[PDB]
Amino acid sequence: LHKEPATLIKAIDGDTVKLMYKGQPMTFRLLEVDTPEFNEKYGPEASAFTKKMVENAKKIEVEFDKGQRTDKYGRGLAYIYADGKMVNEALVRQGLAKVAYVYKGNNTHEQLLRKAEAQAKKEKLNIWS
Ligand SMILES: Cc1cn([C@H]2C[C@H](OP(=O)(O)O)[C@@H](COP(=O)(O)O)O2)c(=O)[nH]c1=O
Ligand SMILES: [Ca+2]
Repeated sequence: LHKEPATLIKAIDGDTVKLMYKGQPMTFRLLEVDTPEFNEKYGPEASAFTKKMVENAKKIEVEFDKGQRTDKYGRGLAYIYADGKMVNEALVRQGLAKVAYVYKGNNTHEQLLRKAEAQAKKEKLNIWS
């Protein structure tokens, strides 16, 4: 897998972000994770977390997996990096997301993410409290 550039258009919530990719606006859905909806417990905290991480980033990158690049709603499916740190992984590590929606095409970072979850759960963080 490889990283490609993109620029923030707008934060949406824990696991969706509007980015410009190859000069086109596109809503991206984070691969292999699930945040609570804003209306749910830790939704606001997940939203604020991703928002801060994407707004403070100098360099946003997107990384497609080996499978489907678009979901049935037209959202881009990627791992999103903020100055070299994966947002997908950072949410899991803080207990603001669960590893989820792990489909066979698009599972290159599964183990990495599950490691981060196992340590969030260990530390009883947020969702795991
Ligand atoms: C993360 C991800 C979600 N989706 C779809 C499955 C879910 O379908 P349904 O809408 O039918 O429940 C939905 C979950 O995203 P949200 O958590 O953003 O709702 O998006 C994919 O198809 N591929 C993916 O990699
Ligand atoms: Ca969600």
